[PDB]
Amino acid sequence: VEELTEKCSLKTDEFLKAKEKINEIFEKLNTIRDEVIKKKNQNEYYRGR
Amino acid sequence: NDNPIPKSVPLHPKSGKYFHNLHARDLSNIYQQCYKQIDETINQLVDSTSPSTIGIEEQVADITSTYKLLSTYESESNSFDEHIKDLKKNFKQSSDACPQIDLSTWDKYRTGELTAPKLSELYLNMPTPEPATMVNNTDTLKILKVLPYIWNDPTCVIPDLQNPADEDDLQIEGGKIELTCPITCKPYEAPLISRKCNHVFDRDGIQNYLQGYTTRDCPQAACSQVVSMRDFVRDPIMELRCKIAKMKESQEQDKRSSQAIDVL
Amino acid sequence: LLLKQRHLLSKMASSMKSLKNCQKELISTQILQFEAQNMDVSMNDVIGF
Amino acid sequence: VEAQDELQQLKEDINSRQSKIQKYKDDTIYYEDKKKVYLENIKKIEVN
Amino acid sequence: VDEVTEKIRNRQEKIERYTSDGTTIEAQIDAKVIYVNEKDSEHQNARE
Repeated sequence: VEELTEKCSLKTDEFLKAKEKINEIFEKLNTIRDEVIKKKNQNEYYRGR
Repeated sequence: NDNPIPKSVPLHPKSGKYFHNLHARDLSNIYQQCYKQIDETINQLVDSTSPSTIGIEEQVADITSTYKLLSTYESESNSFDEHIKDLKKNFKQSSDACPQIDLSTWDKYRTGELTAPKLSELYLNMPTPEPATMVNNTDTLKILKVLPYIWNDPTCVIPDLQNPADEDDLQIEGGKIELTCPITCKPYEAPLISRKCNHVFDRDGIQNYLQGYTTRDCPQAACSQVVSMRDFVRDPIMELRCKIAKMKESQEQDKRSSQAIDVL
Repeated sequence: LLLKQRHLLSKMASSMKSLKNCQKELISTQILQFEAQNMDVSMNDVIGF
Repeated sequence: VEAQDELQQLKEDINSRQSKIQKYKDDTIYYEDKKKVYLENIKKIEVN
Repeated sequence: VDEVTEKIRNRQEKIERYTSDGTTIEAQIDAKVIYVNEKDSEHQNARE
């Protein structure tokens, strides 16, 4: 049961780490998309200029 | 035998609470978020590249490979969850079938003469997931595959359902698809296509034609069928073609004006 | 930015199935601990009997 | 995020509760079987 | 047998109450799924 508690704790830790990593990857993709949209706004403003 | 540790025991109501609590981690939300992210990334990439810049084929191939891998992973996850549900159902049925240990049945199980279902052995014996009855074909995959041809030229005939080589033998004879409708001289603001007609319409004059008639024949040739307003669905291909055509005409006008002024 | 976003798409594709391996390792070795919990639940009842 | 967390925890809790309902139904079926065995014993005692 | 019968009676009453709560919770969770979907749409609008 102490081994089960350690196994449940490590599985929850791995689930939290995997979810945090995938959420951070999704947020990094969102930030990259935002940076690309900002660069597109800069590009369209440069095209307007 | 020896140390009294039986291989397996019949399920108990207290054990049943934990069995009910146990579940596969659900990734459906994560898969939907990943699919939305990749789809929006493809949509951003469609107009991100400079119209003058050419050579997007490798990026399109890489994204297609990533999408195919994601689809395979999603199919494997569906197989995993369905296998988990089937294993749980089989285990609960087997546990219900098996008798309960009270005085000596536990001793018989410990001696190994009596056997009870074990989730670990059933999970090890569970058949490996198979990507069967899964077709990796989506609207996003189709638009991603066809966007390089649209980038090369607005009018193309990529589908080869009628014949693998081309639309007909070696000669397409398909003419060109015009962004400007002959009925309405404007770009398609609302490109809608029917699943049966397979033709894109602006819907500005199509709604008026459908008004007063429950079903109307498709105005375009090469088909004979009647469809309602609800049959039409959004077609991203037509809007992508219109956007790329606008970007190319704008860039060519800018370049020609700049070159002419530089000459003077 | 397109190279970075394609690298991020490759990284998220690599995280895909890694999350599945984490899910499989979370469900696996947890059924064994659940069996150990069932063994303890049966054990307390049988020892009391 | 608070609403999503509350929804996920509620969904897990209600799934566990539904499984608790089905196991309680199984336990009641077992109790009814035990009651039927007890009624058979009562009928044998009554005939004796 | 009467003690077993009253135990079954309370257990089945609890099962019925739990089933009614489960039906209401399913309706409320569908409402919460719509609520979180509209909140997510509002979050996307706010973020854009």
